[PDB]
Parts: sequence; structure tokens; C-alpha cells
Amino acid sequence: SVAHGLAWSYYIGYLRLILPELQARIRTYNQHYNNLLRGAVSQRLYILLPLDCGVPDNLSPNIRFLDKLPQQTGDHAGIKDRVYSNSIYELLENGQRAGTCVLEYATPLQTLFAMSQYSQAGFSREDRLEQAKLFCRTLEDILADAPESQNNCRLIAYQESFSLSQEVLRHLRQ
Amino acid sequence: SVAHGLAWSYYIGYLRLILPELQARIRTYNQHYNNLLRGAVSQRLYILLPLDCGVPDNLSMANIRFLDKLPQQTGDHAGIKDRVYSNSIYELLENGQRAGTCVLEYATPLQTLFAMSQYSQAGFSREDRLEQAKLFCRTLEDILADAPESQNNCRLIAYQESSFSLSQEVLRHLRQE
Ligand SMILES: Nc1nc(=O)c2ncn([C@@H]3O[C@@H]4COP(=O)(O)O[C@@H]5[C@@H](O)[C@H](n6cnc7c(N)ncnc76)O[C@@H]5COP(=O)(O)O[C@@H]3[C@@H]4O)c2[nH]1
Repeated sequence: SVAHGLAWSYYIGYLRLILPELQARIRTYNQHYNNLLRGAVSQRLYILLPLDCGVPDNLSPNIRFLDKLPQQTGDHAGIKDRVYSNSIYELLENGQRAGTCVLEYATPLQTLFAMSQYSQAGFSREDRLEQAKLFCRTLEDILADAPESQNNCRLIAYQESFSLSQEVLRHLRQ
Repeated sequence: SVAHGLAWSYYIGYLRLILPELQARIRTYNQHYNNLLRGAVSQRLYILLPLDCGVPDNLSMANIRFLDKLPQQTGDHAGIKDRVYSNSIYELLENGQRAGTCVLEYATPLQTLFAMSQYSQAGFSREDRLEQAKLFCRTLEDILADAPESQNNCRLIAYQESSFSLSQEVLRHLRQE
């Protein structure tokens, strides 16, 4: 299926590569690049999984972009020093800072949305919802048995006055 | 199907983003005379599509010699600000002498197909892999044929496996202006 391939590519080509190094990158940021009065970046990659596949290019009102982690580079598929970058976000609640975390949308959901938009893909909006859920289930089952493993990332799936900050804060507060 | 999603993934999240800016990046590189004294970088992105899905991480080691990187291109995508896209320049040797210079890379989704055939949890046989790899290439060509970003700035190089010369494979396409 469509979602089966997207989920395995998200793991094979991304999570498997950046999860084993995420802990070292976050500890580097907290010790050197963090401003004096800014909070420790929580561990773990928080992955946003909107089932409607609505992915804005700019995630950054209670979610404010702070900074980027140090880059991770590697050679892949003949591209020398392919760069992997992640963004740190501040989470506001009642005007007060409630958390800071590495946060991003699952990029394959943008592919599912584009396929529903383009007639040549032959892919309906109903197909999109079924495949989005199937993507999330496959990714969870992959991570459950993955050595790089689910303990470096949290999947935040949700369907849609929904508040995205409160959704992430609920996961960030255990 | 598996290949259907990977092809659209390759177009939506990569080719449609870098192909419209590729010509201007190569031109800027060729405008520096110390770069050009090596040899000029040909236009177009040359995409290697081995049907067996054997994709090494280092193509230079695998008559194909890494030269330099093309200046990076950045953009904001899915909440990752200033995501970095990079491409590499290779010179192709023939009888010990440089015969061509081009931007060259494997299609990264073929490594997903390979890894799926390797992992039992994917439920994906080697027969499945060959079928989907051919479906991937056809679906990618049909997308590029109708893509406004267009296939006039990229070349697909599909092949399988006697001595096989990848450098000669690319050189045959590179010499077809
Ligand atoms: N050669 C090459 N250089 C690149 O910079 C690049 N960036 C993307 N792609 C390929 O285009 C297609 C779609 O791009 P994504 O949705 O962003 O990647 C999807 C995306 O779900 C995720 N991902 C990969 N790199 C990521 C990154 N740097 N940041 C966030 N997510 C990423 O993991 C998938 C597999 O990645 P790749 O298997 O490396 O190949 C991709 C894919 O085939 C690239 N291909």
C-alpha cells in the first residue's frame, strides 16, 4: 500500500539515522547554544501526525520557533554530506512558558495531502484518511521493534477550536 | 502501491523543489573560473535508477570521481526551518582522462525498496522489489512528463546488470544533447 512504503521510508531514510544521534545533539544544544534564560530542551523528537494531513510549512500562537539543533551530516545515495536539521520550539500556556522541545510534522503526510490534491495521482480524500491512519499504525509497529527505537521519539496523532500547543504539552508532561 | 507513494514522495518532497532552481545553481558554479578550469558542469540532474535497488552511500568509491558540492539550497518544510538540500558534482573518467562532469545521484527511494526486501517485518520479497522498482521508474517518468517543474532539468538513468560500466552508462546519456 501507499502508507506502507511511506512509513518504511520515513524509518529507513530518516528516523533510523537521526534517532541514535538525537540525544547527543540535544545535550550539545543545552550546554552551549541555549541562551542563559531559556529552558533546557526536552529529550525525544516529538512527531506531529495530523490525520487530515494538514501540514503548514511554518509550524511557528503558543508555539514559537526558538533555534535549530546542531546539524547532522552523512553521505547518502551519492550525496556527500547530506544535512539533517531539527527545530526547537517554545510552548506557551496562559502566556507563560510551559515547555521546550524538538518538534516537527511527519513529512510523508505532506505527500499524502499532495496526492489527494493532484488528479494524476488517482488518490481520493477518502483514500488519504485511510492511508494516514495506516501510516501511523505501520510506523508505530516499526518503532516498537526497532533498535533505534521509540524511546527517542513520541508520536502525536490527532484529528480535527483544537489547540496544538495543549496537545504537545499533554505529551510533554508525561 | 508501494512504488506509487514513493514516486510521488520523490517528486513532491524533492524534485519539484530543486529542479526549478537547479539551472541557476549550476550556472553560478560555472561562472567561477577556478571551478570551470576543471571542466564545465553539464546542465540537468542525472538520476541513477538501478532496477536491482543496489544503492551505495558512496558512489565515488563504488571511473566516477567526486569533485565538489554544489552550493546549498534551503527552504522551510513541515516545520523544519531552513531545510538543506545539497547535490554533488562528479567527474567521469574514460581511459584515465576526464570525459564529463555532471550533477549525479541515486534515487533515494530505491534504498527504501532494498531495505524493505531485507527486513522480514516489511513483508516484502525480492520479487516484490523488482516489480515495484519498475513501477517506480514508470510512475516517476509519467510525473516528470506532465510536471511544470519539468524533466528538461533532469535525466533518469534506469539500468540493471560480463563487465558493466556505470561511468559509460552515464556518459552515454551525458553525450545526448
Ligand atoms: N537525494 C536527496 N537529497 C535530499 O536532500 C532529499 N530530501 C528529500 N529527499 C527525497 O525526496 C522524497 C521526499 O522527501 P521527504 O518527504 O522529505 O523524505 C521522507 C521524509 O518522510 C523523511 N525525511 C527524509 N529526510 C528528512 C529531513 N532532512 N527532515 C525531515 N524529514 C525527512 O524521510 C523520508 C525519506 O527520505 P529519503 O529517503 O531520504 O528521500 C526523500 C524522499 O524519497 C531527498 N533526496
